[PDB]
Amino acid sequence: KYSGRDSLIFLVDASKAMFESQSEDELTPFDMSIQCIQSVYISKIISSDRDLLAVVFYGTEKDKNSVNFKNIYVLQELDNPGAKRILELDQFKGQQGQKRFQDMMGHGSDYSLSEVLWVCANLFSDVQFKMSHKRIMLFTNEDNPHGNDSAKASRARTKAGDLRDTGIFLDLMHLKKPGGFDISLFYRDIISSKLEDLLRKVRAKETRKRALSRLKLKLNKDIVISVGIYNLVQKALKPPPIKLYRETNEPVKTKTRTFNTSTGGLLLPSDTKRSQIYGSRQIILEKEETEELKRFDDPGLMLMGFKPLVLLKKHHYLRPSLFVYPEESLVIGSSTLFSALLIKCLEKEVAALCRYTPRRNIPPYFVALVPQEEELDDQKIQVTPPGFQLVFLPFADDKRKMPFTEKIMATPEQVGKMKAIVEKLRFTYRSDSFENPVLQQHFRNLEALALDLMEPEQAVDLTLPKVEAMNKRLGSLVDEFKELVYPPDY
Amino acid sequence: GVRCSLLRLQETLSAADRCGAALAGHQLIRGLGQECVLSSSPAVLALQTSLVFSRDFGLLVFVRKSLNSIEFRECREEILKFLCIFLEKMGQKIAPYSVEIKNTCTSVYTKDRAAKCKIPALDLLIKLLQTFRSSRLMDEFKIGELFSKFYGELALKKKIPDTVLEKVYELLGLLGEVHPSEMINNAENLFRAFLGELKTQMTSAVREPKLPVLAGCLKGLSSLLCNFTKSMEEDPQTSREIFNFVLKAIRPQIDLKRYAVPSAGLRLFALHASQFSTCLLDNYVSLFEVLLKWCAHTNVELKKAALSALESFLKQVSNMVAKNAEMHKNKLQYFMEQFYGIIRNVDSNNKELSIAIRG
Amino acid sequence: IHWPCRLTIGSNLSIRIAAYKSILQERVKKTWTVVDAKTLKKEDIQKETVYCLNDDDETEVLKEDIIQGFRYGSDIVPFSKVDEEQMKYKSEGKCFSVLGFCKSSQVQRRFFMGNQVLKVFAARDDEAAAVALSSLIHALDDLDMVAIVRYAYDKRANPQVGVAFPHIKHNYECLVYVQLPFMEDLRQYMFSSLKNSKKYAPTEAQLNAVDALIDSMSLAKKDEKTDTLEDLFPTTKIPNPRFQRLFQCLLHRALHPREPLPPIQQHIWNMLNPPAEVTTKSQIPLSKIKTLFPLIEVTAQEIFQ
Amino acid sequence: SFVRYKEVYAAAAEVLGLILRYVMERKNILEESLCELVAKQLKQHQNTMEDKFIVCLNKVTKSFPPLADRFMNAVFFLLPKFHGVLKTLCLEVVLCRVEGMTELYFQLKSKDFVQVMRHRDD
Amino acid sequence: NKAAVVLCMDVGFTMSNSIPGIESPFEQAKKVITMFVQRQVFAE
DNA sequence: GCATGCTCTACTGCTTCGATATCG
DNA sequence: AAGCAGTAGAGCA
DNA sequence: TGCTCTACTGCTTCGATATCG
DNA sequence: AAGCAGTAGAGCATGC
Repeated sequence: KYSGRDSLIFLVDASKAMFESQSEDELTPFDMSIQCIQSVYISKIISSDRDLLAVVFYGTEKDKNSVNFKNIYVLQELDNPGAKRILELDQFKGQQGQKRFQDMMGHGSDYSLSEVLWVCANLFSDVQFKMSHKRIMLFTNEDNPHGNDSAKASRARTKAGDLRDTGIFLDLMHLKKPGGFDISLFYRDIISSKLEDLLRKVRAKETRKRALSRLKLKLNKDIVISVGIYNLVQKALKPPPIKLYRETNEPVKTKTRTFNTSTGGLLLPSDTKRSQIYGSRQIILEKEETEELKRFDDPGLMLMGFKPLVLLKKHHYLRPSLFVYPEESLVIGSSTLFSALLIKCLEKEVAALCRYTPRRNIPPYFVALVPQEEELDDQKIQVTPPGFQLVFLPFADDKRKMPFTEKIMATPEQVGKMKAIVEKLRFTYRSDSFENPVLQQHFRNLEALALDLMEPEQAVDLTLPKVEAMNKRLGSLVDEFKELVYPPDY
Repeated sequence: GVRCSLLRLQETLSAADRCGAALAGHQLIRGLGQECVLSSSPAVLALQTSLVFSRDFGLLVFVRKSLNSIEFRECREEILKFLCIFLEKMGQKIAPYSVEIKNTCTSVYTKDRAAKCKIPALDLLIKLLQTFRSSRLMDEFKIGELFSKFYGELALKKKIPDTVLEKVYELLGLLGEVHPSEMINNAENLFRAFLGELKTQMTSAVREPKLPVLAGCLKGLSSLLCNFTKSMEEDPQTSREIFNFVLKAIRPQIDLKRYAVPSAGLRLFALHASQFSTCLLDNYVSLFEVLLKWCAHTNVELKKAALSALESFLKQVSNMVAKNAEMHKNKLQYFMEQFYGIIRNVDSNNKELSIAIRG
Repeated sequence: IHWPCRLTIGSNLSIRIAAYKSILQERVKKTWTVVDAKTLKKEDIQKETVYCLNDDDETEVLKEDIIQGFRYGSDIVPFSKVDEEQMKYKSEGKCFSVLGFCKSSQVQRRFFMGNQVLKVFAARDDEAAAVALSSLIHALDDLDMVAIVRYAYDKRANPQVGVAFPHIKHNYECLVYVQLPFMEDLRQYMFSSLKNSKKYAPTEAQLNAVDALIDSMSLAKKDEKTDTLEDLFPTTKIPNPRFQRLFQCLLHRALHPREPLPPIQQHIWNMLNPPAEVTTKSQIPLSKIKTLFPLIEVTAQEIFQ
Repeated sequence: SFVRYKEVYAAAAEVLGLILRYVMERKNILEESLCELVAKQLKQHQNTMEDKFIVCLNKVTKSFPPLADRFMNAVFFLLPKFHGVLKTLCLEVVLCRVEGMTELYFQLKSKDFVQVMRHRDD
Repeated sequence: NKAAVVLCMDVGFTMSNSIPGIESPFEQAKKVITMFVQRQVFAE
């Protein structure tokens, strides 16, 4: 779906020993888990800020829920991530936060079993929205909670399958008894370790899927086919500056007017025209005339013949290229013609040419359609989906003119030395991770303002090079290549 | 039962998570609206009239305390759709309970942002300016301020989703109709604002016609034409322009379904037919063609609202053909033989030959 | 106009380098002024904004107690203008440094995401910089060696990463530069598979009809007997017709002060249309595909009169 | 499964309930082979189409009792999400199988039984 | 820079040739020089 | 026989939300 | 709205 | 004749705003 | 563009 949100309940185990330091002096699992939950909220409040998030502890001394079980206690409820809720959550840090947790609800009681999952089910049920993904993150260390009873074991393994019957998926993020994975136990019934993904990697992202235009392609004049013109890159930028009142801090709701024809009173758009001035004469038109004088067509894709994929250089472009797809919603049977045309253009490496008009009144623009074929593997590497790419083209007053007149060749010695330089500096480019520094600094600035952890974290400029490493990786041939042919020589 | 619903409607406000109690209060307001219309006795009705308006607890002060709330709209809308029936269940005997209804209309209109609320908030005010059209209780409503506010609400940004603009264009003509002791000066600009909008909305080869803005402007022109008339003796230019606009709006389109602008244009042309003196003697043939074609439209609010226009057109053409009945021989012979051609045509319609008998 | 800066490999490669722009979008600078009717003058309009706090019956404020707040989850936060003037981002001036290289052809066609092309190409004045850069691009051209650049224009512009491709021409040697995406601007989502579908397998006679269609509708023939392909219909030298239409309507209203807009000519459409020979060639297989391929499936002026 | 018109799918559910009831009340080893078949057809619904799911489930269960014990968690999960006559259909589902359920009171207490018991419908 | 361009135009007798079946050369010449001087006025 | 009373798809339009064009 | 080189009219050899 | 300061000024570019699907 | 709420033009049914 499109308006379908997704939820997450964080289930925290505090029974007997995770509240303890587990006879260690390095890292306590309770504050580790609270760090991870706070990190997830911090990432998702700027990444995907409409989803549903909640926190539940089980095994505590107190008890409060909707049906009054024993030793089950919740802290927040299913809603958007909120600054008030993370400033309530972050009180449980350190041993001082542990003792504050002890006086708030107290650790240590007879922890029950699957009725905690029943309470998670009652949190998932009563919400009047639409839900796409239902997962339960379980923060625990004990890998055998049935040391004394088989009845609670059977009810756990039955209620978990019952929650699996209506599509709920839990996945425990496993803790560590010595520091690494060593409790090799048999949860091969309940579930369907690595927590750096819950820590780090989702500081900047957004979530969507939309279509941006639904158009028709006309082959001759009378044989047309429906396509949707999706976007793939869109140059994301920072959210707008909402206006606010200084004292009371509420929205302002400004309003605009136009008046004052040396009479006071008021004016109206029917009492005014548009104009231009050329030396002496001014030309006076209307708003509808300005709107009408840019018209050439109706919105669509007119075919204009096929072309081999050699003449269009990839040096020629003007816009982020879109991606067209066929659909059997407007006209039934367009997948057949698109698959056949795709197969023929794919085997004979020929690109199509079209005239393109986006909406109800825009002057036309020449676009070129180039096909592309899909890829996947066992890891499902869907990096290429099949379909046609719409390379834009310039017309005549986009290609500018350079001075163009300088020509001196070079001696065949430096090319091998530069080949050695670039081969010493040779590595894979990337798949990702070249994040925006100014947007990232603004993200962290907005992070450390509604929490009053004052200290504004300096943004890591990942785009910067490291010349102190690259000098030694290159080697002492800088001055050699300098004094080879281009000395400074005063 | 009695007034405990009102105090608990006040009491469903101060508690946090006002959702289920909001739904119970929604059912409470539905219960009051089901109760006070069921009354077949005027004694309990005139009791409930003053019962529903205390100054501390009640629906009006509830609206006056439901102002800073996002969810509280399906109940405030229910109260506003209820008061349109509360100023119709009785007659004119809700007269002391009227200026407060006008003030809550103005507040709930100008403070809210949802179009499902500003529409009954203007139907209520139009019904309130429609009941008390007499001389009384009309400087008790500040009609000199409604013109300034609801005229300043069309010289700003485009946000109105045109169903509100239909009601605004109707209301600025109803103001010029009833109690015209105040705006005997500013109606120069109101006709310009009625005409330029209709020119833009009907004559432009871009941007396919926002439909109900036309019906709003036509009903506002119909209500404004009285008491500030421009007939063909003092300004036979704007009257010719207005007749050209209604002539465009009565041109018969073949495939049209939602009939609102024929019912607006013909019911405007019915009343003020005498305003167009010399711009009526020329297209009489084609006028009769489109009018007689619209006489057979198998509807309930088109034929019965166009027969009035045909009737007033006949009444207005005979009184002009009679005064100089010398050169109009072909006109009178053509009209009489059209009446005979109707009366000799074998048809089984009852309201298609009672327009020939009258002619 | 020029752009002189420095291309510095590593720490000490101070090399003067000039840059010029290339293909970009195009607009006309002249905007439409607003004037009042029946006077035809400019100063009789005054536009105003009032920041009136409505929220109730309104109370108007001045433009002195007004702040800029951002949104966060469910609330609004301050720090309007001066605090962000302190805690902005810093770029220490212009930069044209080289990050790395990549031998792979994993800078593909669909991931450019820029609005221009900067064709960086030389320097002047005792051209040791020019012989150095020509040796650089003469190392880059004989392999698939791309060059990833970090570039900025001034101290306030956002920094850019991008590709610098070699360009081998006769009267000039050049290095093109395109912007690239950062990992907020990119997004990718799932689309279904069309080939291996058991509901939409086409037919080979239909495919051969498509082959006749592409043979007829083709635009390039390998003419002049040396197996170099030459096409008709070059969509890279046509002038942009929109400002030409604007020019002819402007001249029409300048010459005839009462005549309305005249509709467009036929030379514009004969410019913007495919030639007659390809339509006459393709008349029959278009009838063939229309017969063979299966069963597929207004404004305020006209609406009244 | 042809869920487009009221005349086809509700009638199909009703005649299927009659078929299942007859083949169960007769002594023949046949009722599994289509009971599990309509079970798979019903389980195909409850993720993306829930309205037609609850209508067809009520229609089958009105003449066939023991096709609720394999779905009873689903209707309790789907109870607080409906407001119209569909909530009455959910209660018509749950009425026929309270002779045999074990807890039932915590489930009714969680699903706000003392706030559906005090409404104004009939 | 500051250009000073000079145009030369023929109005000879064959410039007043009739149609061979399509259109005159005078209309083409006047329309093309119209487009050039048009753009050079409007670019200011 | 023309006048009033239930009822079924279904056309227009309100609301949010993301992209694009324009101006300062 | 805001900074970066171009180009001449006085201030100074 | 030769050098220098600076007084704007086109040529850019973020950033605020109006429209559309 | 996606979603969703609403009302109207029409269709069957009954009456002094």
